[PDB]
Amino acid sequence: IAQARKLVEQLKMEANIDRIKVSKAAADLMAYCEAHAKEDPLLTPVPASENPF
Amino acid sequence: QHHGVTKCNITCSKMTSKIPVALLIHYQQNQASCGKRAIILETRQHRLFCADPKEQWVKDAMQHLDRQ
Amino acid sequence: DVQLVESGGGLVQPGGSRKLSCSASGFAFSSFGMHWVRQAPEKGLEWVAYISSGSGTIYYADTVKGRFTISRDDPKNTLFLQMTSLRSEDTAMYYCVRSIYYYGSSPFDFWGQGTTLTVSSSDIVMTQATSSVPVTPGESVSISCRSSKSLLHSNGNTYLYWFLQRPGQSPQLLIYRMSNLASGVPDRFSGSGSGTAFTLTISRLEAEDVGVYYCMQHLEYPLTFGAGTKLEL
Amino acid sequence: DYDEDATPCVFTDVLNQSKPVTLFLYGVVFLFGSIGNFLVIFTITWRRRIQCSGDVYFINLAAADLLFVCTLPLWMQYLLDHNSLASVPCTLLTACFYVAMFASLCFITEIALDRYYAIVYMRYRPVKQACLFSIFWWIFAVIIAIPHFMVVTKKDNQCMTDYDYLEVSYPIILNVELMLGAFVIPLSVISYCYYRISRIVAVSQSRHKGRIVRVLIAVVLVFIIFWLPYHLTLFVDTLKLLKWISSSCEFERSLKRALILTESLAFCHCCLNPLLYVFVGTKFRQELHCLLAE
Amino acid sequence: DQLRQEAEQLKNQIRDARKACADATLSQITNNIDPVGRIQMRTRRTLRGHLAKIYAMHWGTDSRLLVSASQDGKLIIWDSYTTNKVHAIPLRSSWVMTCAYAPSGNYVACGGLDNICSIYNLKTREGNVRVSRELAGHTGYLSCCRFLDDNQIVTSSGDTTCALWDIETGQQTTTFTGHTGDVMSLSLAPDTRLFVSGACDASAKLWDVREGMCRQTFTGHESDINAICFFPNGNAFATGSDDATCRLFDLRADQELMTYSHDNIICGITSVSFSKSGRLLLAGYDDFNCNVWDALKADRAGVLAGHDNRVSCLGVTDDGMAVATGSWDSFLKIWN
Amino acid sequence: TLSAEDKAAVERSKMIDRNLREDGEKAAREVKLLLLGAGESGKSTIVKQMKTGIVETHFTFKDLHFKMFDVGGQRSERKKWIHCFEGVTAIIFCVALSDYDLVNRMHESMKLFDSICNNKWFTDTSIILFLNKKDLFEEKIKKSPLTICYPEYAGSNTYEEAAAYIQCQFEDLNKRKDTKEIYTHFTCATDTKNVQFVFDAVTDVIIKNNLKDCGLF
Repeated sequence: IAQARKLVEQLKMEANIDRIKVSKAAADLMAYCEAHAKEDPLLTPVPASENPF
Repeated sequence: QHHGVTKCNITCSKMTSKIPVALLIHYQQNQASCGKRAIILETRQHRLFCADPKEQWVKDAMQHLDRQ
Repeated sequence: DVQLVESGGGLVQPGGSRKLSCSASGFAFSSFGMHWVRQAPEKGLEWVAYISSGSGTIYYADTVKGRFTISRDDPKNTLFLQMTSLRSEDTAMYYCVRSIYYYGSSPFDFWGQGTTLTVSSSDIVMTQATSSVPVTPGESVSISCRSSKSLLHSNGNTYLYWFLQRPGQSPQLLIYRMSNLASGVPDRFSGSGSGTAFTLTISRLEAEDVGVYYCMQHLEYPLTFGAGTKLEL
Repeated sequence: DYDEDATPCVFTDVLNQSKPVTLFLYGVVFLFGSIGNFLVIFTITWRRRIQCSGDVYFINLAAADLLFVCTLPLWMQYLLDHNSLASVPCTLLTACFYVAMFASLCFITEIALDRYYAIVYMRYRPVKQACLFSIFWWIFAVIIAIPHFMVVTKKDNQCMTDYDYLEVSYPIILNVELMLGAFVIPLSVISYCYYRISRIVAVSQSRHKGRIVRVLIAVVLVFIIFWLPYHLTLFVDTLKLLKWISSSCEFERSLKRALILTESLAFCHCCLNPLLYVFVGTKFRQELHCLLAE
Repeated sequence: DQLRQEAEQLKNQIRDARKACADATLSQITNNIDPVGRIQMRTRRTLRGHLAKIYAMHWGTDSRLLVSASQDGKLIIWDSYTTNKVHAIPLRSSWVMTCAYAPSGNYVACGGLDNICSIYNLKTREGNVRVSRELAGHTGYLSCCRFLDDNQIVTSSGDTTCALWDIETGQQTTTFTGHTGDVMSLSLAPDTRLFVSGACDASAKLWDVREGMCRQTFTGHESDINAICFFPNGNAFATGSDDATCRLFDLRADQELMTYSHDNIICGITSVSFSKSGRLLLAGYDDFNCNVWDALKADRAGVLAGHDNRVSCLGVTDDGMAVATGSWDSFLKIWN
Repeated sequence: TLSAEDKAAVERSKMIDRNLREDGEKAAREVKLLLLGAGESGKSTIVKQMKTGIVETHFTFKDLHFKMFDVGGQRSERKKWIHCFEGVTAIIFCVALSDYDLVNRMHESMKLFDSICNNKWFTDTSIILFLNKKDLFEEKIKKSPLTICYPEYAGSNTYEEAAAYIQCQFEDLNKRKDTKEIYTHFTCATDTKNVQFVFDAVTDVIIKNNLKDCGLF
């Protein structure tokens, strides 16, 4: 019985939050991904000197 | 190839010296299936001796082989 | 904790035989490539012989090859060095040194007390800089040590070590592979330098740190120590 | 008037005695190998479609034995004084010949290794990884037989190996190679693996353990009995080639007779070989019982 | 009861609120982005040491060592660069589902069906590794222990309770209960203040480590979730499920963005891991092969088919220099 | 090229790699026995025959070492962790005979059997059934038929044919009679003979595995 009260309290606490638009939440994420594409050895295959394998 | 098939009947290890050609009535070449391409010649009394193909004497042998 | 104690010693007859024994209590003796090191009573250290883990590999110093032998008694945790045809230059104090080799491991972690042996009456040479540096507590010290071969291996870590033999004690590791720190020493020590040129920097020195510092390399056997720099006040 | 000390000793007698027995052995080994490998390849491929590792090895061993025995009719149709005709290209023939023989031997080794790992360690192998190992063993067979077929040239009548244009001591290296990749290493590894798995399975108080150790003993004995004289003959032949303990032409012709006879026996081993591994298995005995009609 | 219909009306409010912000698909805005292309990774190493199925692995903090755990009862600390085996730790119980390597390099945690993920102390004076402590108190089965630091360790469980332990005192501090499933994965945020958990409720949740209350709840999967990794930025996280799809949730957008699905794919997901930049979304599928994913374009760019059994664990180095897709055939393969 | 001191590190790897193999061999010597059963069905009665989460039972019998895995305490989703046991030599079951009137819970057990026999992971592992508690079963069958939970049965009320029939009824759920073999022993308080069956069954299945690996069978 009280577990239902705990559950509804958890949903009520989680509901009161600010959710930004997916436009901004995707633009900043893709901007971060483009700003680190120069430091990711998996996108661009690094030449065999820096590669330690 | 493998030893089960061998077609050479020679064992030339040491080669003989100069021999009178008229004594050597006949000679034959050898089956060069084990490397040692040589000539196996027979004497008057039919004893078989190995020899190198440098000796041009067998050449002269052929004409008296043809003439006789 | 970790404990290494030896036996034997005293005075012997030249040319004889002597099995020096090193005990071991307090660690996994089965997986420690142990060493032995000479210390003549008036000069620096010199490597005797190295034994690997599980006895899978044996080395010797060039001057002692074919005269000694190392045997491991793993079930009873005891390391034996058998000496035969001991000459007048073979008298010294002997330490048995544990050492474990993997990635990030620190060889020469803990050194035994050592035992004395008094008989009766090419390779990388690690040159030091001096024999004494007059210092006072509080200031900095910059010991230097050149070499005779490029210690910077292809994998990119120079196999040069450092030690500290405080008077009437046994030397313990301070710096391994020229940059790292031994677990149990203050971070005031700091190695640096390039290949064939290495430097130790004792920052803010105090007392009880006045022992001899022995520059050592470990690239290829025979690993060779240095003459040491005995600083005083 | 005079003679010399060293004279050639002809081989017409020993060759003319040995041709009937080698022809008969080639024929019977071709027949038995065909009728005992065309069956094994059908039963373990057409239906189950290569279900396991062991199957991949049995298939490739059977293929090696089949190529080995399919080289034999060309050889027996060639050695009947067919030099003016039937000029088969000997380079390709001895290439396929030796790679099939060494593939059979190394695949016997691989079957022993797989029976070792899958029993004492439970380290079972994937079927695709088994195929990769099979390709590796085929490549190893090519590179282990490359001393033999790369030197056998082609004159007008026969095909031959030249010992006067290349190293005189090279045939010794060849002969030791033939007794190394075929006998010493394979017998050692199969004996060690089968002894280990036999000592392991001997702990089981069950009664069904008797079968496997017997067939392992059987294959070891078959590998021993059908290979031991021939390589020992090669051993004493190498002894002749190093001139350690040698004799005159009588020992040479007796050695040649024993060499051809025990090589024929060694070649006879590979027709009985498929019966040792696959057809002892009940899962294939009932499969042949059901699929004999087709 | 009234609380039940109140819970559904709250769920309707949450759904309407998150529908009010989904005004642009991630693929819609990134449609005009040049694709990654094809990623031809090759198996740089192979350490044919283990004998049983491998269930987990954690890369070192220094991007060289990696600890790998297997059902044979021994988790072994590899040296990926030189194929060596730094350590070999025989477990008390051979059942292991997880292993972690501390961000200081001197601690290894591992657990399984024994309800205890023990803490091993590697860099010790005594020479040999040993059980530093035996963290016990769970009632299900642990599935992912991860190290916050050398003192705090978060652990998943099969009894619906993620726990934050405290090594030096042994007994835990908080208990992140609230979803009634079977937590099969955890994921620390890069700033280590927040962590997400994936249970068999098909509902990943974002928990606040310091506070101890579920900050956010994410839904969109139908079957269970057993693989989660944070985006390197720390505001997104991709979940792997048995649905044959991977979904990328966002923390600030509070909802699903992409569904890395494939009609040809019918097999589950065992482990997921981003790349250093985040563009590549690697994932360990159940059809014996891995599969990369362009995490802003939703289409694959290569297959790491090099295993014979299902790949059950992944890990991407902090340098981004390598991945290593450990599988059930006892072989890890460090791709690059 | 070669390394320098790191070759000794490679030796360390080899020095534990060899030890790994000598533990792997020892692992092949041990016999795994997954133990299932209904809620306190017969698990305690079968573990007491011979010496938190999983409670592994190590014991040896006639130069063979057994491990037993009481996985009943894992109160969680079984299919999430059941794949860890793909490789266990034998799933030693234990279902009580006397539990045939409360909640027909044997049919619940049949569902459990249906989950484990038709399971994708255990497509080659034998199932040594153990229908224990014979005495109380005989008491409850001398005063009640089997039709109380399974109406389709139309035989008699004697012990032997009904016990053999329900054994066959369990065996009929196999659907893969060739690759595996569902054993069964009706044993309760049978002293060492119960263990003897266990040793016999595991030796049999180990021999079958070896015969399948070599290809004989």
